[PDB]
Formats: sequence, C-alpha cells, structure tokens
Amino acid sequence: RQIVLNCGEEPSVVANTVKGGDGNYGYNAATEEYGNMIDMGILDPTKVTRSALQYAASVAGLMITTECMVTDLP
Amino acid sequence: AAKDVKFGNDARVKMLRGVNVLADAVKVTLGPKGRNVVLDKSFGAPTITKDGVSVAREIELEDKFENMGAQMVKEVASKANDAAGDGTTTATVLAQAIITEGLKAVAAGMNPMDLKRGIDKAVTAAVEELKALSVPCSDSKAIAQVGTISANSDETVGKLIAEAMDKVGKEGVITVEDGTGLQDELDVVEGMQFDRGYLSPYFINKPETGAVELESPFILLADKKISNIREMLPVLEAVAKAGKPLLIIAEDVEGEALATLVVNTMRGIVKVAAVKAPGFGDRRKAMLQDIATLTGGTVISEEIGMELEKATLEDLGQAKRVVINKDTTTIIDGVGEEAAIQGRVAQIRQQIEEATSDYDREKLQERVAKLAGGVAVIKVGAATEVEMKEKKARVEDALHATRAAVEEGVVAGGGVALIRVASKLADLRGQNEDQNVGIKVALRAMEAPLRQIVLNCGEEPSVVANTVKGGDGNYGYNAATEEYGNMIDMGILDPTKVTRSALQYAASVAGLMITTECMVTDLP
Amino acid sequence: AAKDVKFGNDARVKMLRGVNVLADAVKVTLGPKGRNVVLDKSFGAPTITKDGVSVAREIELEDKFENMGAQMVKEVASKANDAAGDGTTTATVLAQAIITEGLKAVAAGMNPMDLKRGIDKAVTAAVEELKALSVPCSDSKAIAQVGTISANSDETVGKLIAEAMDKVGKEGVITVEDGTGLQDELDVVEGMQFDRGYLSPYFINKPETGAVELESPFILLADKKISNIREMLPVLEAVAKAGKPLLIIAEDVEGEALATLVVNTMRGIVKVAAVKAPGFGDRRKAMLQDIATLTGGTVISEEIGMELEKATLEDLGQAKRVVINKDTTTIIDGVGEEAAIQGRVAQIRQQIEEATSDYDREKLQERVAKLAGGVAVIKVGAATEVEMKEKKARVEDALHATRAAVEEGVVAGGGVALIRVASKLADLRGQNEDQNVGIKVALRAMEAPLRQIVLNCGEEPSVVANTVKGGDGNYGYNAATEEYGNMIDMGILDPTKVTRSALQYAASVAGLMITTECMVTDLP
Ligand SMILES: Nc1ncnc2c1ncn2[C@@H]1O[C@H](COP(=O)(O)OP(=O)(O)O)[C@@H](O)[C@H]1O
Ligand SMILES: Nc1ncnc2c1ncn2[C@@H]1O[C@H](COP(=O)(O)OP(=O)(O)O)[C@@H](O)[C@H]1O
Ligand SMILES: [Mg+2]
Ligand SMILES: [Mg+2]
Repeated sequence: RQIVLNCGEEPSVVANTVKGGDGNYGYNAATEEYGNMIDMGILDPTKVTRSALQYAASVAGLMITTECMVTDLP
Repeated sequence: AAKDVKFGNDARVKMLRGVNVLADAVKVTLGPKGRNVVLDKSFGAPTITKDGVSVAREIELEDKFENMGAQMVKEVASKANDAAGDGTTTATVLAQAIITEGLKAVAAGMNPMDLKRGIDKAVTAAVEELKALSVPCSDSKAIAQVGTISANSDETVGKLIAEAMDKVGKEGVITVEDGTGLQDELDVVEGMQFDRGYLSPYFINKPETGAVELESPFILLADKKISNIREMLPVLEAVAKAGKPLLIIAEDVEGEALATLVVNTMRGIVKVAAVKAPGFGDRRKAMLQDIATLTGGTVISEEIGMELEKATLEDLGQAKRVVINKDTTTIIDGVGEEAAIQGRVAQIRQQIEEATSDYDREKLQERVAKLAGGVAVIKVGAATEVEMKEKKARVEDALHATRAAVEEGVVAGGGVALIRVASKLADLRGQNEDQNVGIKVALRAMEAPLRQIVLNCGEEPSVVANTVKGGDGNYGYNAATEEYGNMIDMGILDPTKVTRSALQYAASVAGLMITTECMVTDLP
Repeated sequence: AAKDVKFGNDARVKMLRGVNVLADAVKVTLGPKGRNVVLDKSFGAPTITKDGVSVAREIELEDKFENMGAQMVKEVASKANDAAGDGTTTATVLAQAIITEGLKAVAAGMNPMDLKRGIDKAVTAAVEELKALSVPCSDSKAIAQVGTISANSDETVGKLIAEAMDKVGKEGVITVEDGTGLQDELDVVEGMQFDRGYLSPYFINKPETGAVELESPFILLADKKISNIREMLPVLEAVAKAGKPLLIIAEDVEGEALATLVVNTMRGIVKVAAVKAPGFGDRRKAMLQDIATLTGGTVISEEIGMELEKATLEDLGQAKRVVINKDTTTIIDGVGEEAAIQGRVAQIRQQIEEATSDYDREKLQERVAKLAGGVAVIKVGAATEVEMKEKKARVEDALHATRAAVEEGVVAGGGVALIRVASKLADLRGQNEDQNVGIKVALRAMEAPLRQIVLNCGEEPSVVANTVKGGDGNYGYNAATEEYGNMIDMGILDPTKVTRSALQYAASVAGLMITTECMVTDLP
C-alpha cells in the first residue's frame, strides 16, 4: 500500500488487483505493469520478507503487552 | 463593525475548511451503511438523526471565514429538502466535491468564471440525461421500493406507504404522527370527516361508542352563527313532520337555541345534532360549501341576503348516515349530484394550480381529498422518544420520496444513475479549455455519492466505482448485500426528481463558491 | 471623546491604506474575468456578489484612520451607483488611481490645492471629450449589447431587456422580481391595470379563471367610500334599464351595499362589480381621475360638492371589456377621448419634470405608463437563493445601464474610451506646473479600468494598454476572447453616462482627499 502511495498511485486499487491474482502476480510500481513479479525481476529473498515480518511482529506484541515504562527525569 | 477582509487563496482555504466541517458531519449518514449524528439541544434530550439537512442546519463555526463556507454549502442541503424532502446528504456530498475540485483548478490558474460555465453546461446536460434514464414508477411494488430505500432499507415503511397510496388514491393525503404503541399503524378515513365534536354532549344516541349516529338525516348548513330557536322553527318544523333526523353545521350553536334542541331530542320531538363549522375565517365558508355539494344542500349565508327562517326542506342537504363524537363529525355517503361533485373538484383542483404559495396549496389538496378520495394517517411506533423522532422522520422522508417517484419517475440508486450520465457526457466540451476542465470537474463530482456510499461500508470506493464504471445501464453495487447487479431489479430506486435536484442545487451554489476571490466579515 | 490627531505624511499613509483595503476588495470584480466577493451577514447565509458598490458598503476598518480613508472613497462607489446604477467598480478603481498618483506628487512637494485644480481641469476636459465620442444608442441591437455587457456577458439578459424596452415603449416601466422556476421570464401587461381584487368573490362570472369578465360595461368612479345601497339606486337603475354591466371603483364598498349588490347579480337584475380604489391618500384621487380620462367618465367626488345619488348615465365611464380577479383589475380599451388622453399624459409628463425628489418621480412615470404605453416585469430564474440574489442584481444592473445608454449614448468599453480621451488631452495644461502634474495625474489614472480588466485576466496590463494605446478610435482589447479589435463591432459598449459618472465622482472625492494635511478621529 505504501510503495503505491509513494508513487502517487491509488493503494486500495493496486492492492485489490494484486489480491485478485495468485502466486507471484503483482504490481511493479516502477513500470506500473502487473505481471509475475519474479519474471519482471522484482524479488525479495524469502529470508528477508520473513525476517522483516517476524521482527515487526515481535516488537509489536512486546509493546501490546507493555504495562510499565521507566526512564530518567526530563 | 470593523471587518476582516481576506483575499485569494487564503480566503478560499478558509472557505473550504468551512465546507468540509459541514460536509463531513453530513456525509457520515449516507446510504444503507450510514451512521447517525447526535445534535445537542439546550431544550431537552439530544437528537439522534440520519437526516442530512437536520445535521446541516446545526453547523456553525467559530472561524468567521470557515463559517461563511459552512453557511453557504448549507443551502444546497437546505434547498434539496424544500424541493423533494430527500437527497440532502447526496446534494451536500456533490457540492463538497464540485467545490473541492473546482478550487483545485482555480489554483491551477484557470479562470473561475469559466470553470463555472463548464460546470453549469455539464449539469444542464446531465439533467437531460437523467430525464432520459427515468422510467415511470407506477405499480405498487416500485412505490414500496422507493419508500423502502428512503427509509434506510425499512421494508415495512415501504409497504405501509405503498398500501396508503393505494387506498386514498392519487389525490388523497397521507400524514405521519406519533403512534400509541411499539408497532407502525395505518388509518384510512373513508369519505368525508372534519375535526368537529358535538356541541351538545347530552345528545349522544349510542352510549357504547360515546357518539351520535343519525340515520339517513337532513343537513342544515348555516353560514352565520346561531343563538335563537326562532330562526329554526320554520325549518325545524318541516323536518319534524318528515320523520328524518337533522344535522346542523353552523358557525356556532349556543344560548337557549342549543339548550332547547337538547330537550327536543331528549323527548323524541325531533332528532337533531349540532357541531361547529370546519375551519376559521374565509376558509370556513369555502369548506362549508364543500359539504353542501356532497349532500346536495344550499348554504344559508346571512351574508348574501338570506334568512335562516325562510329556508325550507329544499335547501337541506342529505346523507345515508352520520357519525359524530366529541372530536370529529363524519358524513357517510351524501346525496351529492355526481357531476356536481367532480366539477366542484376539478375547480378546486385548478385552485391549487394557481396557488401563489405553499399554504394555499396544502389546505386545497386537503379539501379535494375529503371530497374525492380518502384521508390516510400513518402512526410510527417506538419504545423511546429518541427513537420516535428518528423513525418518524424516516417515514416522512419516504412519504416524500414516493410522491416524487410518482410525479417524476425513478433511476438507478447507489449513485449509479449519476455515474452513468457522467460517461454519457465524456464528449461534452465548452467554448474554451477552462470551460472544459470545468465540465470535467462536474463529471468527476458525479462519482461522489457512490464513492461515499461505499466508504461508509468500509470498502474501497475507487474499486467499487471502477467496476461499476466498467458495466452498463443499471449495473451497480448493492452496498447492503455487498454484491453487484441490476439496481432496478434489486429494488434500489432513487426518485428522479431527487437525483436531479441534488445535482442542480449542489452545482448551483458550488459553482458560485469557486468564484470567490475576496471575503468580508466581522472581526473575531 | 478625546481625539487622536494625525498630520501630513503620517495621516495620508494611513488614509491610503484605508483607500487600498476597500479598492482592492472592489477590484477583484472588474470586467468579464472578474471574480466574486463574499460578504458575511449575521442575518443568514452570506452574499456572493460581483457588484462593486455592494462590496464597498461593507468595508469598515479597525484603524480609525485607515477607516476614514475607506469611508471616503466609499462614496465614489456609492454615488456612481445612485447616478446610473453601474460602473461603481470602475469608479472605485479610478479614485484609487487618482489618489495613489496624487499623494505621490504631494510627497514630491507639490501644492495639493493645485494638484486638485489640475485634476479637475483634466476631468472637465475629459467629459467634453466623452460627449464627443458618444454616439446615440437607439436601435434594439445596441440596447441588447449594453444590457449584455452589464450583466457580465449574459446575452439573455441583454435580449430580454431589449425586448421589454421595445414593448412598453419609451415612457414604460420595467421592474425585476424573483421568478417561480429556473428560467428568466418577461411579462407585459397590456393597457391599464391596477393592484385590485373584487370585494365580492361571489360575483365571479367565469369560474374557470376564477375571475370577473364584464363585457362592454359602464364604469362608476366614486371618490368617497360606499356603505349604503341608497346612493346607488338612481344610477344603478339607469344601468339596469340599459342592459350593459357596471364596474364600480370606489374608495371602498362594504356593509349591506356590497351585500345587496351580490344578490342583484346573483339573480340577473344587474351585472355589477366592486373593487377598491387604486392607491392611498392624495395619490388615490389623482389616480382615480386617470381612470375617468381613459374611459370618458366623471369622478363623483363628494369633496367638490357632488352627491353619488345625483349622478346619471352621463357621468359613467365605458370600456370594451373588463377583467377582474382576486388581486388585479384590468380595463381593456376604454372609450377615452383620444385628445384628452395624450393631453392628460403631457400634463403628468411635465409633473415629473418639476418632481422635487425621486418618489414624486417614480409614481408619476408609473401612471403615465398605465395611461400611455405598457408595464413590463422581468422574472429572474434560479436554482438556489444565493444564485437568485446575484443574478437578480445583475438584471437590475443592466436594466439601469440600458436606460443610461438611451439617454446619454455609448462609448467603447474595456476602458478604451477613457484611454482614448487621455491621448486627446496630451496637450492640456494649467496655470502653473503643479497644475500640470495634476492634469497628468488624471490622464494617467484614465488608464486604470483597462489595466485592472487585464490584470483580472492574468495578463500583462502594461502590454495590453501599450498596444491599445497604439491604435485609434475604437480599437481595443477583448478580454473575453483575448484578441484586439473594434470594440463597438464586438458589441462591448459602455453607456456614456456611466463612463462619465465614474470619472466625475471618482475625481470629485480623490481630488479632495489628496489635499488632506490633518486628520482628527477618536482614540482606539
Ligand atoms: N442497498 C443499497 N446499496 C447501494 N445504495 C443504496 C442502497 N440503499 C440505498 N442506497 C442509495 O443510497 C442513497 C442514500 O440515501 P440517504 O442516505 O438518505 O442519502 P440522502 O439524504 O442523500 O437521501 C440513496 O441514493 C440510494 O440510492
Ligand atoms: N469582453 C470584454 N473585454 C474587455 N472589456 C469588457 C468586456 N466585457 C465588458 N468589459 C468592460 O468591463 C467593464 C466591467 O464592468 P463591471 O465589471 O460591472 O465594472 P463596473 O461595476 O465598474 O460596471 C465594463 O466597463 C466593460 O467596458
Ligand atoms: Mg435519503
Ligand atoms: Mg458593471
């Protein structure tokens, strides 16, 4: 949604049509064509997409479960 | 007072915040997934409402300039309502859209007066296009469908309206009032009845209903008020020796006249009723004549050189039966020269044509209903008072929209009709390029109502508009069922008159507003 | 109150800011590419307008000195308007110009009183020049053109005015009021009609229109009010045995007089109408006499030793036909001694000549129109009320400008006429050099309206002025089509009287203003 937004296109619209597909069908923001992202040479190593996700999730749960915060006086 | 003057983009920006605060409070209520707004009241409990014009009237802003914005768009929502009593939110939504876009093109350095001309041209064209898409709504099912859709998808309101319209006919009145219990209720008064109780309660000839029931009686219409038994005797006598009972509708009956009339029926000498004249002032005599016609009687008007005393059986009206209680009199089937009824009707029917206002229009078509079809009343049910208000309002809303469908036809709802005429004008151009952007500004706004409807569902407005735009005719999105289909078949009908008025009024003020270059108001 | 007094350059600078705030709010609206100003109102919705005097009256400033500036120039815009009902912005623009330039020359150390003499000399000259450039505007095409140009290039307004002017003639009135629908509409009342409904509604002899239609009747004009049938009998009788019907225009008809008259036609004894006298007070008898003349009747004035009873058929007026409804009476073609009509017209025509105000001028030329040509009404259409106001105002504006063209002719618009007379006065000098700069100050200001017109289009004013200055006669810039040409051929005509008044009034105050050396006002 963010990539699309940064490009100045509609996120919801690009998002919906990417979801309408299967496999590695996607939107290439650089060229504005839909297709197979891998064929089109837009790929992330699996490690990195996963790691990003897991790490985002970790810190988010950590926060959702934080009840107290200690720090120095202003 | 000393004034604060603001110019150009400054004044416009403020103006637009103004438009926005209002527009946004009104928007939240659009469509089947609309939500409610609460409007406070120094009075008593706040008001919960879905009704765009109700929200609109409340918005007033602290920023004198933002306020001017708000107080201006406020009129689209207001006029929309005086025009067809529905579509006020849509209207608002279109204006906020025409303005947003318009202003953006003024910032592009276009000539606002041309932006306006284009917007107007676009619109004149859109209106023709709507009149072309419009198909008549004449069967009871279609009527129920506009009613229903108007009442935020309340099938019961639709049905009740449809039912009423069916009974009182085309020239019959339908009014809505608070009900006693929890359920909605439809009353239909048959024939003619006015708001008039007996002057003599000691005359009720049926203690069971607490009401007077005169069988096949004569009817005395007195223009003047009565106080003396004297003037009656000549007439009262002819009736006494005729056997039939007698109703008396005078301006008033009091004194020993009223008193003696009691003892005259209390004994069994004559059977005679007394009830005030329907109305007040110059309306009374007009209405008292209506009764004469329906019963084949002559109005004894002391005005036009006539004595009550010199009336004979001749001048008396007649009826099949009469029903009078403490609050209303009802004449059941009067003699009424058939040709003289519809003639006196077609004459009052044209009195509404040249009615120089709204009030001399109301009372007239009321009277026609009493003389022609029937009178209907809807009673809205509610557990609470916060509920009675919002429900009652919707029933009123729908009552209006049906009346609008009947006179002007229906188009596809969900804002499809508008999205459809916008593709039909894809090729409209004006005298110059600024005018062309101006045209395009309006066509784009025409997508607004569908876009809000969808946004109110929490779905993507530009995905829905995209697929709707990808179809034809009456293809549209059913927000309630979240599936696409033919809007007419699904019974999602807007009355054409309202779709058209929303466009007209919104464009009419939006147009002007985008031509603001200076704004003058008071200091804070 | 204790006062703040300011002197010299200080006081002037303040005064100028005041001028400027006002002038700039008024400017934005000049020409075909003008824009609107929004004026707030504690009342209700704000007002959107293009009309310079409307904006002007709203400007009041917080700085008591700046205010004084604003409140002074405000009168040019105001006077311009009382004078010809148009050109107020132009006027304003010219004053802001004369002031700016003038003050600059006072700071140069010139003697302001001479700067004034120069300006005035420059202007007296410019006015002669204009009367020379003026060509009469007399055909319907030219009239439509001034109308059109006045209504911000609205061809329809131009045409409607032109049409009206053509029908009611030269001594006929034209008024503008809110219309019922969306489109503009022109009504022309034929012959004579006044604002008077029947006193007896039970006398309508055509239920179709709801109106009285007396064929070839007699007319009784009673100066006194009637209450008794007595005074009628002698006359009422002569008419009864003559067959012809009878209209009665008295001060009033009530009591049993009115009542019996009803039963007299209700039976078929006589055919007789009753309607109040047109007007009130000393105006009534004046107007009631008008009717006598047009129908060849004698006013039975109880004042000048006359009894209603002793009137015969002799004194009665006569008409071809009469049309009376609930609101208006109309006499169609009365006997009217031809010579006695135009005589009574040429007499009332001169009553306007010596009319010591504006009101004893209005009513008089109203009456002449009822007795001579016709009365016309224009109805302005609008979707909204924010629209009705602005549109109606423009139609009024143009209505005025045409009347000005007709009495004083037309010159080339776009402010070419003024740019033209400035080159004609390139050689004007005064008694001394200050006066010469003073003259040059005005010639320079004479370029302002064209320069604003151009600025408001977003083009370079000194490039357009330069090429316009480079041509001759009626060469000028068409801001609407962005090309040069002959302004009269292009139908861009200003009414000479407004060009001239804008110059005169603006110079009149700007002149004084630049001679301020001290200013006294209240403490903040
Ligand atoms: N099931 C639905 N799906 C899509 N649109 C609907 C549905 N029901 C009603 N509508 C549309 O939503 C609009 C909402 O009406 P409402 O919220 O009262 O707006 P307004 O005050 O402008 O009448 C109507 O135009 C109707 O076309
Ligand atoms: N097509 C046009 N091109 C150039 N000037 C025009 C055109 N149309 C009207 N005008 C001029 O613009 C002036 C503007 O009229 P308006 O804006 O009402 O100012 P005012 O209130 O001073 O009358 C008129 O003097 C007329 O000469
Ligand atoms: Mg609605
Ligand atoms: Mg003007």
